[PDB]
Amino acid sequence: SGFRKMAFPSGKVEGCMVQVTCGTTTLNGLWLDDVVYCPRHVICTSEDMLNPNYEDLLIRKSNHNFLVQAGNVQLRVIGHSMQNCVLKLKVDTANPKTPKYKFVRIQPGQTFSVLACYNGSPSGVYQCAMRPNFTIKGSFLNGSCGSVGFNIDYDCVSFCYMHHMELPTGVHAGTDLEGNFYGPFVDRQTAQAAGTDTTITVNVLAWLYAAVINGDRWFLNRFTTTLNDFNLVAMKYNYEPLTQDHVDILGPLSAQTGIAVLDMCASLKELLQNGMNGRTILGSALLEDEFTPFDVVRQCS
Amino acid sequence: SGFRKMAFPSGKVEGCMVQVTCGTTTLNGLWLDDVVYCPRHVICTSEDMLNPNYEDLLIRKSNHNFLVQAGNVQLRVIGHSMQNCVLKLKVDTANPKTPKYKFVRIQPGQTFSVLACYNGSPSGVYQCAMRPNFTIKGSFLNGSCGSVGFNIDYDCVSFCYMHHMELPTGVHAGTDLEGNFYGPFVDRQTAQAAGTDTTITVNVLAWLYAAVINGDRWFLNRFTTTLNDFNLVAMKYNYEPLTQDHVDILGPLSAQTGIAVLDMCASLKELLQNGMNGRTILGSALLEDEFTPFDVVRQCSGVTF
Ligand SMILES: CN(C)CC(=O)NC[C@@]1(C(=O)Nc2cncc3ccccc23)CCOc2ccc(Cl)cc21
Ligand SMILES: CN(C)CC(=O)NC[C@@]1(C(=O)Nc2cncc3ccccc23)CCOc2ccc(Cl)cc21
Repeated sequence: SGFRKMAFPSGKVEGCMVQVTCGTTTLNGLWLDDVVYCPRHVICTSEDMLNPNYEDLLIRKSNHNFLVQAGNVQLRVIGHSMQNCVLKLKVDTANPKTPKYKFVRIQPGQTFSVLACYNGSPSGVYQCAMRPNFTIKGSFLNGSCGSVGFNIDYDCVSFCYMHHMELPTGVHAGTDLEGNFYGPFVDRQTAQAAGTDTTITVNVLAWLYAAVINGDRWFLNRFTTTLNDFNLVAMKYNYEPLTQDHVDILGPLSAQTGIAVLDMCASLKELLQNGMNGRTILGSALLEDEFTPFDVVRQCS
Repeated sequence: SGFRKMAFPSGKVEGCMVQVTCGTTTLNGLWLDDVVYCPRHVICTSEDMLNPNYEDLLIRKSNHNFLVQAGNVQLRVIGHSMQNCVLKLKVDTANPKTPKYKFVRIQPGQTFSVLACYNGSPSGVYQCAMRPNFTIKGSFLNGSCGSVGFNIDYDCVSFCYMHHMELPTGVHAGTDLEGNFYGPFVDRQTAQAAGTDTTITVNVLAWLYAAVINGDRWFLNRFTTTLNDFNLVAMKYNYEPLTQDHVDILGPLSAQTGIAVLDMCASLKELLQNGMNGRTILGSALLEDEFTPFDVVRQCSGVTF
């Protein structure tokens, strides 16, 4: 019993964190096999932040301009290349702690663990989700760039995020491990803003199923709803549309609790209309949307 | 920016998790140097748990009855002893991944990271607080026993908790690494209940300071209060008493934000008597009490391990 926001154990990623220094800039790198991945903005100066020409800046760099430190050991850079917004520094040593890994690009609503790092040293691990507006609500200070987001499948680390920047509202933007930004963001200091964020409806429903599995039933009602009527209501509360894919995804939790998805949707509509009235669900006074249907099943069963 | 419930990096503890099997029971063990620590209830059967005489049950066990597995490698048990509610299995191999460590007993209100394990394999890490009623609001399924709670100070792991059981309300009970239970709990299948819990006041204040550091100031007011008047109001809402020690520990956050501790106490008093009024603090509609003043400073300044 109990339901917590739970991150994956970070050990497999900790053994991959290194410090990358280029001139006066120091950030984090991910050392896998003989390659160190890091945000390409590490090559930028104060004059190259508004409109950097990364191809032009990178061509002017030599391998010895990149200082890579793994623990108290300096790694030797023997090559450098850019893949989208990620810099790939070929090093002369394969990381002996390289876990079984994959690079995966995730979709909004997906969750992942973040290992926040400074100077190539892990500071903390937390859980978050890719917001529908493609930002993440992280906890990151200056120097956290290059910190990664991941999930673990048995003994395989799926890297899904690398931190690049903080937007004016305090939310965070980054890329997958192929350097493709999530969202319409660019690695420039040009005015950028996160779009209006919405609540991840399928995740709220999964969390209501987690509450039922944990014995919390006060919010259930005798009603059901059509999928279209639910979306019409949910949209008015800035909730993401619930698709038939989402309804299908919730099938196993629906079977386990005996509450049809559209029956749970009617409970969610009622919660949106009434609020909680001094009550809580799984220790929260707000509807939680950073647990996926997969997270709920994993944590409960 | 941002404020998250953040656990310590779990790597140093992951390299210590092993699976301990005794008869039909399988749970987790903590392998440090040449000793595997685990809950002594691993030696119990269904009948035993009802009224166990652990000295009597343990004397009947031989070293070969305990199957210890570290990864896909079986460790050899060469001795066994009991220290309070923890079983200590001496093994022939010292854990090469043993970090710098200490065993520490924490106080209620102190937070720690839990590495939840099943079959000696880490499944997740979460941060929690030792409740004033000595339970933890954890997330554990059957097989999680032996999972540990820890903090990190520089490169030293301080082990503070080992999971033993789940109470009828779904909250959790366990011991320090010396086998002493936190709270009035015993390791037996008998009627036990968590006492009425209270809110960790010093932690709520620390979290209000974290909200201010992050730009959330709506709850601040022009008022201050005496420590005694605040404690009188705190008693009413089932909040823990705020001591002068707590006021002192909040000193650095008070200096950083420019809000005296008793000034923040007057904000907390108003939040208690009047509520949030539809507003949230750090994305929460409830006052969060599972961040200590040290956690807030560590997160808002970026301390690394
Ligand atoms: C040193 N400087 C030349 C480069 C640099 O490190 N820039 C990093 C920077 C950025 O967003 N950094 C940060 C990241 N996460 C959390 C933060 C919390 C507080 C302050 C900064 C934070 C700052 C300037 O705005 C941009 C704009 C585009 C991009 Cl991709 C990055 C950035
Ligand atoms: C029965 N026994 C030989 C094996 C066993 O399962 N013992 C463990 C047990 C216990 O509390 N287990 C659990 C721990 N954490 C989370 C759980 C979630 C769901 C179900 C069980 C959970 C079972 C119940 O009763 C007691 C009572 C005293 C103590 Cl110290 C332990 C136990």
